[PDB]
Amino acid sequence: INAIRTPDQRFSNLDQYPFSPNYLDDLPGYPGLRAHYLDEGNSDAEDVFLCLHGEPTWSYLYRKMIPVFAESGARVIAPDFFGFGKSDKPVDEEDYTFEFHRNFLLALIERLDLRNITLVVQDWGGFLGLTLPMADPSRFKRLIIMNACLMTDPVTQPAFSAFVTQPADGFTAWKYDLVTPSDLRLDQFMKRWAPTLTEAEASAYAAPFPDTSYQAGVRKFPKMVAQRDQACIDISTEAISFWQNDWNGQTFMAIGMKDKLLGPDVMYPMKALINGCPEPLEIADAGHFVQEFGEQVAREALKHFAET
Repeated sequence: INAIRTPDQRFSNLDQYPFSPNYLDDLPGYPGLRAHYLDEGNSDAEDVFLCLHGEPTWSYLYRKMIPVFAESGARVIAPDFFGFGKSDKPVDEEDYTFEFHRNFLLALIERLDLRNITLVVQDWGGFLGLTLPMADPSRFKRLIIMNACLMTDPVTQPAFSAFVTQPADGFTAWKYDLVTPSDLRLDQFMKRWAPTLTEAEASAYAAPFPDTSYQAGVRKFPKMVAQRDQACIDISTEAISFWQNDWNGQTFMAIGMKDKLLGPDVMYPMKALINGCPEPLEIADAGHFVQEFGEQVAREALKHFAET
């Protein structure tokens, strides 16, 4: 597995990321690759919030949510996918697959022996994260879901495929923005798709990527939304049955109402598939990256769980 590592100095000037690095080595199926994860709050806590990022972000996306979860007395784990953040980065797009990313998550959960998990998901964090509990249901207790769905086939859930082609300024534009430029500047991309970001914050999304050779993982993600392999279809379809029939944990859903990708059109169908999912918190002004209203969401989720 040909991979490269982002030099440490890229992360020297980060804004509002005071969180210390932790690393995992020799995960099964990932020889030679080192993964970065945050591990915050009481290490001996009973509850763990497992926060999974998506495209084209990293654990930085959860910077506003982590302190809220930590202050409630829980442990918080926020891994960077291989190809992202401070994790090692395979150089060939062909190495990135649904299974590559999924099995990594499973290996990390097992290695850290995470239990009493509150799964917190958005975007690819959800497409992958939502398929984890069925593999080891006894480890998972709660779900916080922000703009996410399952990557099933278009016949099974047309809502989880339609967004790919309409509106033009939605996933079509998103994918175009990510896969076409020779010089992909994620600070500019993130300022576009998360317009509340300051330049300091936006710069943190470019930090992992000195140049295009570090971005194979970034390029591959949208191609996997557009073209879903058989493993992805199968696993995502199995997950539907889990959420509908097997899940009996507590759920909190938050929707970025202005999201052109995975807004109400996608999230209401998703709500219906999750047994016991309450009415969603509708954030009227939020877009795809619901986490930029992250403090609010984390605080409201905690209240909801404490209240029921």
